[PDB]
Amino acid sequence: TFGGVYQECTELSGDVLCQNLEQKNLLTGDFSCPPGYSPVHLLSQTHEEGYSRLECKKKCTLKIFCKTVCEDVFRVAKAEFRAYWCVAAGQPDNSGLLFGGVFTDKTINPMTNAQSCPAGYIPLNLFESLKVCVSLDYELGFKFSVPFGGFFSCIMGNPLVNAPSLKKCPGGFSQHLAVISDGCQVSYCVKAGIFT
Repeated sequence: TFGGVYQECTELSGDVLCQNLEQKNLLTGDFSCPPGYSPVHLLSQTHEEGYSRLECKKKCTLKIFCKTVCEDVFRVAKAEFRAYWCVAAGQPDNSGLLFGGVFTDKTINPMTNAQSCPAGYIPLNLFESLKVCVSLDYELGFKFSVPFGGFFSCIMGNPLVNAPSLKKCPGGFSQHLAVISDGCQVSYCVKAGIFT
């Protein structure tokens, strides 16, 4: 079962960037997993954004000679985001989240053949631009849902494959690339054959 995703954020350059990066877990209201689920660290990265401002300053040589020089000063704003997903550490079986596919600002969600979530699904923000479609209404949301077999990234394996984590999809699941974040692959597992 799939327990949701979350993404923490930390400001390392005294700025304001986390507003877009952090994402709380639906089921807990916090950056944590529900009871019976364990966090699986997908990725840790530093998001950088260039901010250039022009500044003029008065410089005086000996106090009698006043000269105003105008330089634009370039600065970089940095914040670290840490993206995790929640996996069933044990086994309440009637819990978790339904999976309705993922997409980015540049890719499409094959479930809808558009950059959107299925009807009645919530997009959860992950990384810089990834969206994970999730529903909690089983009887209404199940119609648009596909079985989910886990995530794995270039730095963390998929704990659902059956010791360390292996970057593979389990059983009858196939791997599909979710996003490339700063040169690191992040893919997900769904049922084999569903996508065409």
